[PDB]
Amino acid sequence: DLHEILHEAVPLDANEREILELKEDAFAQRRREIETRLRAANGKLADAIAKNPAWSPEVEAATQEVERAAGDLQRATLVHVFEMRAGLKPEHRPAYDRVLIDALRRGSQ
Amino acid sequence: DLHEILHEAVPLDANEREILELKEDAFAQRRREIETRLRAANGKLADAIAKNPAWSPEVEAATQEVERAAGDLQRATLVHVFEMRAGLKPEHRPAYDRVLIDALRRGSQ
Ligand SMILES: [Cu+2]
Ligand SMILES: [Cu+2]
Repeated sequence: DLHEILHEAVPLDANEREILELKEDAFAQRRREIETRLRAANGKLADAIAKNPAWSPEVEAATQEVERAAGDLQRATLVHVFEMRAGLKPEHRPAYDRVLIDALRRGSQ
Repeated sequence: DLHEILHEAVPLDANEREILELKEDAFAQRRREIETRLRAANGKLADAIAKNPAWSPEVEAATQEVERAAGDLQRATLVHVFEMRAGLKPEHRPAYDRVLIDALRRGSQ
């Protein structure tokens, strides 16, 4: 999806890449953190259903963790897209904007 | 994905199949409704960003729609897997639960 689309279509120049390296790594770490909650939650679901295959309080709670984590990933990705944009050379923002707006437009049709 | 796995995944008698096809339609409609809301949000993000490439009131509201949709999808998938289970004769439930448990545990790694 959208992070990967931008990184591929619109690659950073050598200075942008050095400059954005800490932010790219912090995003990676954030993404891994959210994904680790979503997997833990899959674990809690396997565990619960092994004990009682039913829509139990454990399964309700775990589902709510999966919900949160899914939404959090989308917010964290969107804020990162803007963060990246800000570190680009002003001359590079138009292509990046096009690629972004097109990706969102695609996602609307 | 989880859906795709289960699906494969246990034999169905004619009567189970009939009902599980009804349930598949119902799940299809729900997935479409959430997709619609996600698409509508994505358009709004695209519109706002083309106008002003910053985190505006419009971006915020659309991002919250996207978050809720991403979560709704994941809840819907999990509800459906129980709904499918509810279509199976009692005797055939243990085998389904084994595949589901396995799936969720692989999903936790
Ligand atoms: Cu990035
Ligand atoms: Cu299904």
